[PDB]
Amino acid sequence: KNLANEVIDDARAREITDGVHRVLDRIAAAEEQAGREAGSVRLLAATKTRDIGEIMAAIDAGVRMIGENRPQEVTAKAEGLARRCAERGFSLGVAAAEHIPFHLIGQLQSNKIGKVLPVVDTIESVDSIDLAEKISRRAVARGITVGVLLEVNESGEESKSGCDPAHAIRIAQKIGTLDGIELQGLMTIGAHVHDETVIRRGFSHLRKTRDLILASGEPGTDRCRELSMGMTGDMELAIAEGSTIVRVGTAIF
Repeated sequence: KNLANEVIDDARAREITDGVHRVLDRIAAAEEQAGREAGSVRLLAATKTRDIGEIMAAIDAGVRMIGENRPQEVTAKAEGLARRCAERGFSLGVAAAEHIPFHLIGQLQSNKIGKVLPVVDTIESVDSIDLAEKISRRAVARGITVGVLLEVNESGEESKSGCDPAHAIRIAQKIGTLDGIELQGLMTIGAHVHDETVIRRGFSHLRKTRDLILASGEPGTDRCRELSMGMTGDMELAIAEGSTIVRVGTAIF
């Protein structure tokens, strides 16, 4: 599939538009149920495997934040996406134009960091002090600061991605001391299970962890405010537990 394709047919554009609208309505309904103020939750469209035409249909329908999984897709679509967003009056990733964050939400192989620093403003998949240091070295050398979210494993399965939940605070504080990076919150893929008590426990843990990091007042931790959690199948629960960013793919595309 040519991800650089910029034009889709009318029916496809309608599907994506309705998808975005349905998701936005679900987010609003979820905020209402959880007694949270409107706008508390931001929608990030997970754009993996979608082409430029598809992604822009989503942005035109109301999406104001996107996240790619693979650096190769970032490189393939970055130029066209930036141009299309600019024409629509938006700035994308990295004067009164609204800014649309461009995040990397998939795992980042070390030798691919340089591929995403010129485009993404936030790397949501930082799962270790080691990775954070590698990103720091490269950001400093480039003369920039990139946002990062500490990815925590809330699946209960050691084999999954993300840092050890018990070590999250310690790792976050260390990340806060690194130059070239700005800790903007936490992220989790959650648990791919049908047990809502397990799902809720993980989101709750992420929220509490976020709260403790902010409370620490340690260097570079005052902006650790986001909670990127919840996707198509569990966004209602994520929002009930405090999510500030939901990552949606299927419900949209």
